[PDB]
Amino acid sequence: FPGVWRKHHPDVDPRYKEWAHFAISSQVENRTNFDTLMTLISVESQVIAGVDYKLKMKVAESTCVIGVDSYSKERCYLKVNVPYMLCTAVVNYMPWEHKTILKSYDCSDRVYGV
Repeated sequence: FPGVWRKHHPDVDPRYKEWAHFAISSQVENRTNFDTLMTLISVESQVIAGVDYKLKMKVAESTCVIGVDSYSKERCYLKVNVPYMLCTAVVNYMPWEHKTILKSYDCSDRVYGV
């Protein structure tokens, strides 16, 4: 505000899920395993310098161990019956450099879906 977010269908662009995996996998603090994307719930965008994408997601623990496994969406699938958290990530994309940066990442408690 005065910015406006515009809603997008989460299947419009495969990049939205790539951006989700980028955001989730970048936040490694105090974890033994990477988190991964459970469900991309919604996507909103806003133009400033580049495009800001606000990604609301279910996030939960993957099978990939930090410092043993590199992160990839293909390798780092979900563990079974672990709780999820609701997370909102804001990623900025600069088309003119094909560059992606994480602006913010805010998560609920990791207590759901169990």
